[PDB]
Amino acid sequence: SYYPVSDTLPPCYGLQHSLSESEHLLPLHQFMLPFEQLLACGCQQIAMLPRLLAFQREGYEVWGDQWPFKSGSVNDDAHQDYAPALKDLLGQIALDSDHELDIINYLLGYFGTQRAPRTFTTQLDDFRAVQQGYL
Amino acid sequence: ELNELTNKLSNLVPMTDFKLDNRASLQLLKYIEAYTKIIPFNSGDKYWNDFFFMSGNTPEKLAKLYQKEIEPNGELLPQQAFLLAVLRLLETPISLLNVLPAAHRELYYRELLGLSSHAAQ
Amino acid sequence: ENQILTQLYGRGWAFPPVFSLEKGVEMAEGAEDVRQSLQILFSTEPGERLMRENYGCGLNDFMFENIRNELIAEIESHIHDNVLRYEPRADMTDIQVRQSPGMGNTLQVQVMYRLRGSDINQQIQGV
Amino acid sequence: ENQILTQLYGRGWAFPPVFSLEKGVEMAEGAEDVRQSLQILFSTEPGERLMRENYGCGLNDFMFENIRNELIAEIESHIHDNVLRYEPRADMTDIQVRQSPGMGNTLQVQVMYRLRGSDINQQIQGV
Amino acid sequence: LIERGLAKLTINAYKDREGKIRAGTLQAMYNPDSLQLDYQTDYQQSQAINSEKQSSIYVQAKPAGLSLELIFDATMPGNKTPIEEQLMQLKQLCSVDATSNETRFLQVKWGKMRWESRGYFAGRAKSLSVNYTLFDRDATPLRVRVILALVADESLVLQETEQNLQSPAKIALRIQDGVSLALMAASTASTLSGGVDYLTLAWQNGLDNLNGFVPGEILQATR
Amino acid sequence: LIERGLAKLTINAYKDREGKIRAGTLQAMYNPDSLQLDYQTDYQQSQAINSEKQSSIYVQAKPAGLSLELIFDATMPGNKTPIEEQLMQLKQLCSVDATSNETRFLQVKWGKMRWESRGYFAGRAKSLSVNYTLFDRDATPLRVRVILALVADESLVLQETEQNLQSPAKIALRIQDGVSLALMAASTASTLSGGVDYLTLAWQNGLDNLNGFVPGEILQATR
Amino acid sequence: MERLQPGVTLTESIITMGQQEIPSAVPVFIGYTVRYPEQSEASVRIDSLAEYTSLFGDDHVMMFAVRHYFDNGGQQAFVLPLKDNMPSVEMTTAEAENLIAALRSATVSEAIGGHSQITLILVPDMARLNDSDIVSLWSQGWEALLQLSQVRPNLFVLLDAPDNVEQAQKCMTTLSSDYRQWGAAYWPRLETTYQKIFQGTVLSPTAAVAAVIQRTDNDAGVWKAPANIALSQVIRPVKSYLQGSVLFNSSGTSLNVIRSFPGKGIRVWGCRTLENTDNTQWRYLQTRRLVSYVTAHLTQLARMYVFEPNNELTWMKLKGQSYNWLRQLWLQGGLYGSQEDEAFNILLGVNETMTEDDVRAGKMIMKVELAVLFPAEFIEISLVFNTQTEALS
Repeated sequence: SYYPVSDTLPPCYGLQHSLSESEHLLPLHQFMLPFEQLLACGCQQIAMLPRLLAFQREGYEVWGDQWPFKSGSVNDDAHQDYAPALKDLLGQIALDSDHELDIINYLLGYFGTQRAPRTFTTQLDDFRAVQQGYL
Repeated sequence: ELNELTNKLSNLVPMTDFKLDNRASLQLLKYIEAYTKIIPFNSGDKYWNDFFFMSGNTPEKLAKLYQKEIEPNGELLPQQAFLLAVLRLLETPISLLNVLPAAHRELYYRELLGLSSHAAQ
Repeated sequence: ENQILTQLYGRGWAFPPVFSLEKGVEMAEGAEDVRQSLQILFSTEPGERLMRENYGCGLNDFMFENIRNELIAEIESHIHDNVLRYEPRADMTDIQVRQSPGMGNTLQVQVMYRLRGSDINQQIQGV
Repeated sequence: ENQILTQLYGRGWAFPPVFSLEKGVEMAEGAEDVRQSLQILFSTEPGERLMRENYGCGLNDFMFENIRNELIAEIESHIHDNVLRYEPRADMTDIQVRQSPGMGNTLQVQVMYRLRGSDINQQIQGV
Repeated sequence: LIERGLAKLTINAYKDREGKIRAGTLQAMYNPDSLQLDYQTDYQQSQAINSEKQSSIYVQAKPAGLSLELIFDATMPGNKTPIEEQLMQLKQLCSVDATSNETRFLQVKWGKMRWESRGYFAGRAKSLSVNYTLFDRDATPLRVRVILALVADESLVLQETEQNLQSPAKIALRIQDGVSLALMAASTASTLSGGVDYLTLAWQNGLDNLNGFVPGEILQATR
Repeated sequence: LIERGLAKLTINAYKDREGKIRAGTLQAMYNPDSLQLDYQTDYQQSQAINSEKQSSIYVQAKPAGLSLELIFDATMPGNKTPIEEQLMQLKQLCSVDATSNETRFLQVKWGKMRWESRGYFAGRAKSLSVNYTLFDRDATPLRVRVILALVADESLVLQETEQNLQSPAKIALRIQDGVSLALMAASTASTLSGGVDYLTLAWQNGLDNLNGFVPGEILQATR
Repeated sequence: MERLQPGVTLTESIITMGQQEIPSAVPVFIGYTVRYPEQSEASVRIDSLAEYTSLFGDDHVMMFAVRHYFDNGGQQAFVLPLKDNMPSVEMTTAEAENLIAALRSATVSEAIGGHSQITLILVPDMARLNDSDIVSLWSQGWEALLQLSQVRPNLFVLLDAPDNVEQAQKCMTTLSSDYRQWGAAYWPRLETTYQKIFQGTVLSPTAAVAAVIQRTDNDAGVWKAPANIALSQVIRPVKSYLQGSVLFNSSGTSLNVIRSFPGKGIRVWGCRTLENTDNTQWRYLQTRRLVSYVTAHLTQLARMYVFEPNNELTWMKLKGQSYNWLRQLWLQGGLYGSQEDEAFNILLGVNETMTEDDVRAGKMIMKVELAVLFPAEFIEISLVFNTQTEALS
């Protein structure tokens, strides 16, 4: 569970205030957004650790792409115009799925065997589940 | 990568070669560049990525200042030196996360599997 | 509006934190940092800063108490030793506390301050 | 009726020592040990514990003496420095000694106490 | 309230500090007019070459001293107890006990007078000043004006347990609505001699998170 | 001006010097008649074999001492709070705090009385002298005449910032019409603990010349 | 453990605390009880909860308001029970009218108006209809309550506001009673620390405010405003504070809010009556309670010489005894004056207040005017810079 950094700031900055009552609220509340997603990646990846290090792996999915704010929160209401666009670039984590093949090479190394070398006739989607069930 | 903690941390745990995060500081700033170019700087065609990387500063140069490939000049823009100060803080949750697969393996051999290590001959 | 007073008090972020496309965040320079450093202190109340627990003027713990000469003399004492702890760059020189002529419930405090080390007037209003 | 107050005061035998077929002897837990530790002290008189010779409230050595304001002020003094010696976990906060309205001979003492280190009310009655 | 009668001064001498052995009592004929309690504390001011901050450190808290005067009489027709009997009883309280090789411990008490939150004034006699006047021609004294001066020697098993209720070893705290762990661990420093750090407070309670407490939950802060 | 009502003496005890933890208050029944503040400074006179100049050096500035007396009463029909309750509250301020192992820090304040530019008198109790008179025959006291004696222990974070506004580290100066640099660098010695030399004043401002300043220009004199 | 032989036998029966008897602040709790066993009187006085539970049953919503009233520092209180049945878990609309029709009934109006010791009333059972009631049903209950405070001189009413923010703003605007100054509404429901710490029972706020009205009456008199004082057994207001920032209106009817300050506790924030400020003088709660404190203490002086000869002598004994009391209230910091002719004034003469027929009819006319104080609810800092006037030493 992730609790936002925009909550702990003093209330005169207006982050928990009513939305867009004053005009200085919105450029501040977009400034805290990049430093929120960097901390929200750190809270996901500890919760992914039973998934990241299980021996019965089944997923493409690595470090994380979840939105930091709960859907009822006022912090969600500020960036509600571009929350569909920010979540979709957060789905760049499927492009980082080569890293998941480097953990299976590490988890197979407990039992003395390396992972298979990557070939040219892979069909890399169907290649990987063979490498997953091998572990 | 944070030599003040990682001396104390590497001495306790074996700390093998594999890391859960190979995310380098140059690799991180390209990720934050594609993030900020979506967020609209208000009522303008230009976006927030023009703010965080303002005047002659590309994320390849900011990684050079962070890794000290360039000597740190006295004048840097404050919203950028705020950003480079954040990545100095985030070396601490990353370094404790890289030390865990070395501790997951040792937990598997000694606690569950019960294996011991050979003494001196 | 010179570069000399910046060398005594430094540059910091303006308290309305408005960000611009040129020059980045708007910087409060030397004579105007110390005025805005007083505007931050009066506007926060103690306990809602994150780790600095006792930072901010507690005028909240004596309000809804009746206007007399004993409440007014407790404001001028509280507003004096609080600027001494949390504002080293601004010395207070007078406090005037009086209730307004229009609305009788509200009372208006007026803090007169000089900056330390320097006797330089501001030319006109700005930043 | 939580596990937290057990960590401050410990578990001990209940003063009505009733033994059960499940769970063994009924254990007085944390907030209820300190109440029952006061019920043991008021109920024993000094000298009838075996080797701890001076343990117990001696209210027996001043009874059959007439109810006045000087006997009442000697009870509140005696009942105060006795809970200090033999009850380190309960701090006294008020003593009310008065004679009952129904029967004039009997007088009723009422000890109000808080537990040390903790300000946690009991939710309802029990154990 | 209940009755109307004089409470009179009694000085009970105990052989030990705790108050377990009794050495004898003495009830006053007439009560004292006034009771003067004198406290005192010693402060030494720190000298330093560099700074000029006025800051005086604490050295010692001197014990209390009660000073009362009494009168004894045998002139009047109402009273018949001789003053040789009462002055022998009074000097046997300001006396070196042969059992313990010290003086005896007195407990002055009368009525509903609390001597700053004790029903008695536990202490030993520091001075005593008999002033015989108005003898009979048989040389029996008929008026005596004693001036007692005591100094406070209180029991140690009483003072051991006042420190534990003032600064306990373990605290339980009730959270209330959005006080942070950084804010709540500062509130422990009121009664824990330097508060627990906000990490070591979270480790002792077994917190899953630094903000992973509900506002109803009870935290524990041991040192 | 606004209203007409008695301001009364309150003594707030704090556990720490800065004034953050609160230990309890005590409001006086009747105010003191008089308040006596006593200051003192020690000067040692320098002896020398050669010369006969009378010049006494400065050794130490002893802290201030406030001395007030109070009275408490329960005879009168207007007042009903007992004196055992108030004298227990007063002795708990002149008391060794079990949290910090020192005495507590008192802050006497009432009304618009500034105690030489502080709204309160921060200091600890050096003495205390209860004088019970006029007991009831229940031995409850009905009149008590306390004499307090305090000694000034002020906070250090307040006294750190009075030195900085009196003698700052950096000065800015406005020139006025034909004062020389040799004359202006003597005016810095009023508030810079030995003024900057007229060369090192010209080097810090980056002067092209010793007389190369216009009268409107602002100079800076750091040490 | 021999209980009949003489000795020291401990008992479970709880005897009463020594009451202080604050005369000018004592509440009634008019609500449904489960037992209703008292057969002698109409409204009875309770002192402790353990005395109340033996006397009015257990496990109801009105008990947890008494239990929270005795935790915040109240020491005496009256209970006037409603004679009807205790409602369901949720209040049906057929049953919620049966409560407000019992509040307009003369069965509960005669017990309040006949006792003449109570100085403020309150219903803790109005928050029971906060769920599944259906907006005007709340206003039909407030107009019943403010009318109930008109039976006799010194009565006030602390009353509950609905938790829904749209429902609160509508019931503030559509109230339309001509006795609005006798009420005060405290918005959020408190989540106390009583079971069912995990799910604390949601509670009316007015039971806690009646104890702190009694608590600020003990030390600082009636002239002090009861806001900005900490509440004991509460965890949180069940609604957020920022959601109710539209409840305060400086020009319209303003509703008192209960705020949560970090590090400083849960506090009452606001001392306002229900009022629409068209030059009104009874705007704050403390002004209405001070001016009704000097009616109910000048009637105790004027009652002492009813049936007196009504000559010029017995007016100067009334103009002298009431001038001497109002000056005694003025010298406690109560009446906003730098001199006594600025604080108050009384007039009684045969050519000033009364006519020659009003002496023949047998009546005295006393005209008491008195100034009051203001509570300092807004504070404005100005922050001006003043090296202009340093004036070259």
